[PDB]
Amino acid sequence: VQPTESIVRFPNITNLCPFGEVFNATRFASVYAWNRKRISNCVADYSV
Amino acid sequence: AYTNSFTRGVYYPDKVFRSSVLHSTQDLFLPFFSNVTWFHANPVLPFNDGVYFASTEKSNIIRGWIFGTTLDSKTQSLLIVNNATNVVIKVCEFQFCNDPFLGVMESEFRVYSSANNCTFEYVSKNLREFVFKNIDGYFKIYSKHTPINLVRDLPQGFSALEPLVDLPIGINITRFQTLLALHRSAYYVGYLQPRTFLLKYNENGTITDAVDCALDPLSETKCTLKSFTVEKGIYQTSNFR
Amino acid sequence: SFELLHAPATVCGPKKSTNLVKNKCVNFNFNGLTGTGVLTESNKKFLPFQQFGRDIADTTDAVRDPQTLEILDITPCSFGGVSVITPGTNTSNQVAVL
Amino acid sequence: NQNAQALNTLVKQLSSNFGAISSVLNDILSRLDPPEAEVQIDRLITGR
Ligand SMILES: *[C@@H]1O[C@H](CO)[C@@H](O)[C@H](O)[C@H]1NC(C)=O
Ligand SMILES: *[C@@H]1O[C@H](CO)[C@@H](O)[C@H](O)[C@H]1NC(C)=O
Ligand SMILES: *[C@@H]1O[C@H](CO)[C@@H](O)[C@H](O)[C@H]1NC(C)=O
Repeated sequence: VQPTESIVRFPNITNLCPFGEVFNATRFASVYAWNRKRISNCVADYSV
Repeated sequence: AYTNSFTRGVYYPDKVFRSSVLHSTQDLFLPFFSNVTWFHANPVLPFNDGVYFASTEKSNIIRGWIFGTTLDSKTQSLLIVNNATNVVIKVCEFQFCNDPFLGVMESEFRVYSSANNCTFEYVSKNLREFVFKNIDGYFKIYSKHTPINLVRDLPQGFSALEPLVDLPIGINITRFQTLLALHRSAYYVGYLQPRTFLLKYNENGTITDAVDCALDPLSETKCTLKSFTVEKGIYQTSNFR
Repeated sequence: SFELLHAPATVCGPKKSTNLVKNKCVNFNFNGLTGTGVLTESNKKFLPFQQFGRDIADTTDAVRDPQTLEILDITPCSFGGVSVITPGTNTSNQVAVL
Repeated sequence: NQNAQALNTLVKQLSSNFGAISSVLNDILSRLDPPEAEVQIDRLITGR
């Protein structure tokens, strides 16, 4: 018999690497003094 | 002081479930019948390839640990502690201050005095034992609880060390420290080496017995036959060089 | 600015899962564990946590789905040879197959 | 006993890489370009 179809299954989505305070933030910085906020262990949703 | 670690310090090499096969592995284990360097209730101890930490108390006086590679200044350093409740883990490169012994009523605040570019955070008659390993930037912890009645000796018996957590922090730990809760007005330590064992399983749960097949000739013979029972006869085990 | 260090990767993208299927020959992939076989619910319980059970001859035969924590069973997809039963070409041409 | 032991050490040999990258084919298949993965696949085929 042959495989009907291929399936992949992975655990739930954890903390979503908050980008709302980086893109949808209120006040940005000036060029000569720029922020360097670094992300860490989480899932990055580059599709959005 | 010194004592003998009879048959303690056995964890699960991996997460696989095995029904009843008597499986033989090869990993870093605490050798059977070795000295532990047990203390009283505490200098720095070298973290070579992993340690076995055990504690016997009746009151919640033993507290978390501090790890590192230089233990002086400006380097990556693990720091696991515990208050009255909600165990907090704080694992970052920073200027850790000293050895903050806890001072007891509930009024206990002497921990640290420095903060810098932290990289990780976490907020959440008995025998508690732990195993710490530093493999490929992963820090694995195994833990188990065991009720006891005598507290001046290390009890006899077997218990597997179910995995607790894992952390991806890349670090090369070399020494560590321990924390107590002395008032204001007994922990075991052992090292572990690459060995070979014959963990049992029982299809209804977990490991029930093991044999270190490098200790004595019967261990080697059992390890060869892959069974805990040996029948009368002569068995060729290994070579002598 | 993505960066690559000797430390293990921590920030990595999401993986799209799918609704599992039972009682069919499929290609499974559970957190890297792949292969094929018929998926069936188990009559056995692992532990408060275990990922995948093996057996003698170190074959993977029991896994748990990391959404409902339910242990499943892996059975190889049906295979076997076919045999031809014939009474002789001169006698007749009827054929039974096994 | 001998027949079962031989048939068991036969199927246990499937988890040996014979000096290749891995024992499983589906990982060396989807982790290398075909032209060099041919060498690994051949080196595993010979051992099996
Ligand atoms: C522990 O070391 C001492 C010497 O330092 C030795 O006499 C003793 O036999 C050792 N313990 C074991 C269990 O070998
Ligand atoms: C073994 O399994 C049975 C049910 O299959 C269960 O009743 C029993 O408690 C188990 N033994 C343990 C958990 O020691
Ligand atoms: C087989 O076929 C030949 C010619 O077709 C015939 O002479 C012979 O009797 C046959 N034998 C049997 C057993 O059918």
